[PDB]
Amino acid sequence: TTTATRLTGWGRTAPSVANVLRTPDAEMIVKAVARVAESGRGAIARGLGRSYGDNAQNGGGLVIDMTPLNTIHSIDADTKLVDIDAGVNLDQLMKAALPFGLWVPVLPGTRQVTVGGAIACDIHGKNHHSAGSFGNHVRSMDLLTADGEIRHLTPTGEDAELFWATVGGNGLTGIIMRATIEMTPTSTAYFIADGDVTASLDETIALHSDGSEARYTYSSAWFDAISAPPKLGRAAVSRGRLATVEQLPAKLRSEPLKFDANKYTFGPIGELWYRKSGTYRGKVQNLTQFYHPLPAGFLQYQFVIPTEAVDEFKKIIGVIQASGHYSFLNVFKLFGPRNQAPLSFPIPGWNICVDFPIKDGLGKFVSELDRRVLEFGGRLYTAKDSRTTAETFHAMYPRVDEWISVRRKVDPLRVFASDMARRLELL
Ligand SMILES: Cc1cc2nc3c(=O)[nH]c(=O)nc-3n(C[C@H](O)[C@H](O)[C@H](O)COP(=O)(O)OP(=O)(O)OC[C@H]3O[C@@H](n4cnc5c(N)ncnc54)[C@H](O)[C@@H]3O)c2cc1C
Repeated sequence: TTTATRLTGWGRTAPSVANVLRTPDAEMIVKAVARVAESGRGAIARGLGRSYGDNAQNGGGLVIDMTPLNTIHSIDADTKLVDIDAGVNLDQLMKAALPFGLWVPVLPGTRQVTVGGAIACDIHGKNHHSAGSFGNHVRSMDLLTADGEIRHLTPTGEDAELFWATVGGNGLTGIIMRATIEMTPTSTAYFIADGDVTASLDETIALHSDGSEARYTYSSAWFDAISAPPKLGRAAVSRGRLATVEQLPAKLRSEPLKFDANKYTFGPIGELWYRKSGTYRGKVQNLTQFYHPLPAGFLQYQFVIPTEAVDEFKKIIGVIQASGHYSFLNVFKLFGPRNQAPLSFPIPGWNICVDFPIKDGLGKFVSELDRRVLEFGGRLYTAKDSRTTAETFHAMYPRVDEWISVRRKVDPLRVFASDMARRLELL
């Protein structure tokens, strides 16, 4: 039934060997949990393995691969509801949903993530400030718990506490077998985008707190983290909203829902070029153009700093560029309101993802960053993390004790466990 397998997160680091059950048979899954529950080092569900960290592996224990469980059960355009197996991925879901005029309500940077993964990490996207994160759009889920019973959870009424502990719970309340998502109605597969380019960090912040952000449903930015000030924190901002059919050019209006370095570069002329090409209004783009503006030895690092703490945010960015650690691929966004999940990552404030080449001193440098992020009231994302301490984590997520208490009810015997749970002491 199982197979000894060497697993790593997307970051290809911190490997552990587990026994991996891969089956499309939901009853065999129920029975494997029932088995582990009788006996140990517990079990954890795994999706497409896109989380960079250690949350979907379980050294010396059981790992259940959920991807073969990928049935879309129904889609209903009138209710906007979608009933799907947890192994369904968001790209699969997106293609199936389109002909109904339905848009996946939250999309992350890659569509190769399972619904179970999207819920357990409570994922966010370019529309977080207008739409929240993934958990906000789940109307029901079926959770396989430690007792081998399947519980039907909904965001309100009874069992809401377990529901909201599961969202962002990193698989640690049990296995999401199935869920109902409420989709976003759309009449097209396209975006209308405005683009803006700023010349400094001070400007980037300025553009994000002037009010204009309320005019867009989607917003994010490419961020210079390498240049010394003033150029530090300059950005290319891409903001927009889903087009309606009347906004499409003629050629595209018959099929509105279908998805299908020189010598000048670092000089004044390319400064003008980049500025010009990054500044546009009412441009219609497909998903790949708008949302997908696109390995081994890198360290992903993502944090959010509370909105008010803006001077502290500027401080952290300053620390980053003068560190001698250079990140070229940086994504910035202002998050909106948070949800009620205790371990949910997003909070209203300044969010950034960076990507550091693995190098001498980087490990000790990120620990120091951790300290700064913590002190500044912010947190890091478990999906992007493999090396922070339990002490740092628990301070970053003050409702962790609230969460752990919920987990102890539903898993007294510690049937569900992962590398991350042990490292972060969520066990
Ligand atoms: C290139 C890239 C870009 C990304 N961009 C973003 C982004 O913009 N925003 C964002 O929020 N994230 C982003 N991520 C992270 C990704 O969205 C999350 O890590 C997501 O959880 C990955 O889903 P997965 O199916 O691969 O799950 P895995 O990585 O396999 O698992 C992640 C967690 O979900 C749990 N889980 C999986 N299935 C189940 C289940 N059926 N029941 C219970 N628990 C389950 C696992 O136990 C594990 O704890 C990105 C990742 C990559 C590689």
